[PDB]
Amino acid sequence: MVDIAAVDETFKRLQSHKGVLGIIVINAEGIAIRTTFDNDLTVQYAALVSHFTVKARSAVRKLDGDNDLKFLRIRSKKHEIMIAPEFERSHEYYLVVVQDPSREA
Amino acid sequence: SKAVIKNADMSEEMQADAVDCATQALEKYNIEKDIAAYIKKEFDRKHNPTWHCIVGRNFGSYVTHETKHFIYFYLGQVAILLFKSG
Amino acid sequence: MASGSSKAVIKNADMSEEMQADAVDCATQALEKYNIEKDIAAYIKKEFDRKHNPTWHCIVGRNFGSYVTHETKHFIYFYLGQVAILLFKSG
Amino acid sequence: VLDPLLSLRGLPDALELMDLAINQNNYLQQLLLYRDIQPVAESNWPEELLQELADLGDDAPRMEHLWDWSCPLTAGKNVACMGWNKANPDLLAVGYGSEPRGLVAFWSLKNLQHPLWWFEVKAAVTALDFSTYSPNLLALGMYDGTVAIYDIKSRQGTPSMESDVHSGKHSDPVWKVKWLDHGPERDEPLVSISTDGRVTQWSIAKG
Amino acid sequence: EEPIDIFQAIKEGDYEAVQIALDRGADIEQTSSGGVTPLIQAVQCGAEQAVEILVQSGADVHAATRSGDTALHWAAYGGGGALVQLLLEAGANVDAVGDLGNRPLHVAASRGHDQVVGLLLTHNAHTAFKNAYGNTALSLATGAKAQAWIKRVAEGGPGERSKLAAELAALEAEADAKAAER
Amino acid sequence: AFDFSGRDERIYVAATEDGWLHKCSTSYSEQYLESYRGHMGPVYQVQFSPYKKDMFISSSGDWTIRMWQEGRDTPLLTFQASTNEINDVQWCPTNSTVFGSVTATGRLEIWDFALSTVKPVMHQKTPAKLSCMLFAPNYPVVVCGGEDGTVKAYRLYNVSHEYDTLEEQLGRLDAVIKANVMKKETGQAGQA
Amino acid sequence: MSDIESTLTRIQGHKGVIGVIIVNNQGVPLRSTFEHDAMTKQYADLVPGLADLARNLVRDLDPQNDLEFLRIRSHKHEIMVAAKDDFVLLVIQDPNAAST
Amino acid sequence: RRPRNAPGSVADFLERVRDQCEVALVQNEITNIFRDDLSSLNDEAD
Repeated sequence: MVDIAAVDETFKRLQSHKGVLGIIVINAEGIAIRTTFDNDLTVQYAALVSHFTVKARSAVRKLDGDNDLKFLRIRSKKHEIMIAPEFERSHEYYLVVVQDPSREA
Repeated sequence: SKAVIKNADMSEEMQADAVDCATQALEKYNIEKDIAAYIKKEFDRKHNPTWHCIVGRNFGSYVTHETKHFIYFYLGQVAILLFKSG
Repeated sequence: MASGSSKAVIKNADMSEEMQADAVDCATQALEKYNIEKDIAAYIKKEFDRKHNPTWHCIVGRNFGSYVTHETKHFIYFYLGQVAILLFKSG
Repeated sequence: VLDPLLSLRGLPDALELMDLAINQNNYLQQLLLYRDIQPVAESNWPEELLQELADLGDDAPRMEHLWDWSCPLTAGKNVACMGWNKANPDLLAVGYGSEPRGLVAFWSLKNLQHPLWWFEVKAAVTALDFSTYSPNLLALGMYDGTVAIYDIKSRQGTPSMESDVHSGKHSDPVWKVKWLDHGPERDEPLVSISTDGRVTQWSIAKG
Repeated sequence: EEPIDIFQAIKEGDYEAVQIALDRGADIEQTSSGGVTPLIQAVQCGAEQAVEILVQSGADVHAATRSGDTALHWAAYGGGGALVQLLLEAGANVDAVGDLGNRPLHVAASRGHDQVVGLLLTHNAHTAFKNAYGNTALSLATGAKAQAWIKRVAEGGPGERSKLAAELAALEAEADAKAAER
Repeated sequence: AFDFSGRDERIYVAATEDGWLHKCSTSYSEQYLESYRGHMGPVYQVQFSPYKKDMFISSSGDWTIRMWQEGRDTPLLTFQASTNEINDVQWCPTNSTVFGSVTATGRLEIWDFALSTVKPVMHQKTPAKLSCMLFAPNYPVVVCGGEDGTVKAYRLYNVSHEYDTLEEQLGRLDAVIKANVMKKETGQAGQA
Repeated sequence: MSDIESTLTRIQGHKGVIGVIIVNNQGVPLRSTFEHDAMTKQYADLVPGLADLARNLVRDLDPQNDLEFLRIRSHKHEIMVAAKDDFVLLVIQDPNAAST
Repeated sequence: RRPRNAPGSVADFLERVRDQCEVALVQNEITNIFRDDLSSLNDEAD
């Protein structure tokens, strides 16, 4: 089957929600797979999010070796970024959803 | 984060040493200034000072380095630059 | 393109004042003639080697960190706007 | 000894934001189920009518208890009145009172255990209403017959202004008050009713 | 002769092979492992010619996958105004309930496809409907101009829809004139 | 209590302790425009229905909710499903056939008179008595408060007609009114 | 002070709150609800670094934008971070307590 | 286009995290509305 259809449906359902600025899927290397932003902004998000989630995973593992990161989200004054991490032995992926919290429907 | 060697006037063993030291610095620190300080002090301890290290993601530099004493690589998306001079 | 002169926001200056001002002028002309950090650094280090007893080393960029052992009276780090310029003589 | 908490100017705001965090994490399941996200005469009621309601099945109009706004401060105080903010559909100003002292508490979905703000009035509240054009303005008719206006922006328990006997205070409890939505280009007066037999309009601009 | 795979012909753009398969008797409602009908597959691949070929041969315009997403929903994803119009005059439900109550107007707003949003609004897509996640088409629209279209639909109804159809026709005529000039 | 009519902000209906209601004009301070009688207890609450503004609902301490229309001194309808004082009644903003009410014994009763004019279609009882009640302006949520000091919220199901239009709401309301109101006035029109 | 203490008691009394720490800007925990100081020190030494990195990330995305509130959800415990100019409010809570 | 259930299944990862992402998105409206409680009130103030 075509995995593109499922990926597209998930991306559109995520982008539907209020104020969602965009969506990115990032590999273990800090490189985006699919993005709805421009190339430069997508690259900067990929780098920053990958580094931050690596440090956060290290801190969480130090705090509790039997506990692992499941979700992250940072709210700024104007935008909020939600990071969904997945650390499987075969692949490490991050889902970045950038949204405007204060947007009015 | 695999080390992405951009430029290397080095040997293989002490390239691996540079990669390991940079990894340790990144693990222990969170500031490019501190990471460069750790890298430079460790390489002064190990490999006949004086070395110089620059860590960061936005810089363009032109330096003169001693032969077999220069590396410029990427760990993830962070650029780390080493060169021996003086 | 913001013709107003960006003040030299000096952060560290271990050199003599006259050739610190010379370095500021060199950085200004280098940024005027080149828009690439590698070219700016290359030209800056070239002129500083020509007129200031080589060998120098120049690093220009907006976000990074460094720790070097420079020669006495041969170090600077400053700003022309938001871009950070670092110069140090070593060897 | 000054507690280092006092040196933290934003500490109360941070604590309120964490109250948000905890309450929202606790009632997230309730809100998700609310909005459908998947992660003598009673004995005389006709048995045929009850059977019709039963045969309606899931289509029968039913009820589900969601949550409760309750505070130890509000415990024991009769809920005299409530009112939604006319510009904020999720903020509920509640006047508690049975002269028994009255409390005004501003409840919301972010906190069910304590109001976001609360203040005190000399006796039991009887009527409250929000201004249509100035949602910060809350007009209160209280059990002694006094009509007052409160500005929630100041976050003060002192009324912005009051109605005394000289200004026409009712001698009997005032039970209903209502702002007059008569166009934004003119004043928004108040209308209050009391058991003294008086229905009185109040012009704010003249006190 | 071997049965020509209508799905493969659609994917490769082989409209003549699709027609040959339909003539010999390939099921126009055949479902793949994901329940993808030939019309849905053509819509996903952008094969407009295959889309009208299947429509005239008898493809279900209201056909949906296992999740409930229809060919109109997939055209809304593709953003092709031509595909959306073809399905609309083929008979696709303008407010078809996709996955979790997602209607084509909501979906087109979700990705901000201005042309699809406008075509659905002209075809009487209603902005007052809600998805399973408590969001309106206005809340799903990513572009401010599409948001304005959705709002003015909400307070204008069919007359505003007629004005929107007129302005969409004007924009299409301007684009055609520019293409002819080029 | 009092309620201003939407047809004219200067005209309203005010309830009294003697079981009376008065159509009053702020422009004419001397006399009430109209009089409504039938309550034998204090009419706690009176309010015009948002859908149709000539017809209004009231709740009284005489254990009765009463439906009235302008020009008729007698109530249109009388609802009494218990022997308890009904402190307050609030018309549902989502349906032109639903009103919630609170009793002095602590009962929240949602009535849909399109289905039954005798009993509420939903009822809930609490140990503490209920004093006031409201409907969420944007939500199918009913909030009630009383002696306990706690405001309790309840979601309603199969009560709302949010997607339904004002015109059909008025049509259904008038159909129910014609189906339930006794034909008293039809006997005199045929003798002229 | 009374309102602050009432809010602190309420936060302690909510369902699922594991431990609340208020740390000054130099990394010393001003107050801690944890009965053991070792875990408090570990949190006040690790998490504020993550908060500073988040603030740096936000500033890099937009220099006019600063960090406001941080959420770190793990398999067992969730960490809430509110970093102001002069202090950091850290807290560990069980996000699944709403299901219990 | 790596297929379903294959190693590195982006669709599987997205399906696993979709619910939590949309839950956070849902939380955002409540947070912003009750911040606008006081933020937007100053607009009526001045």
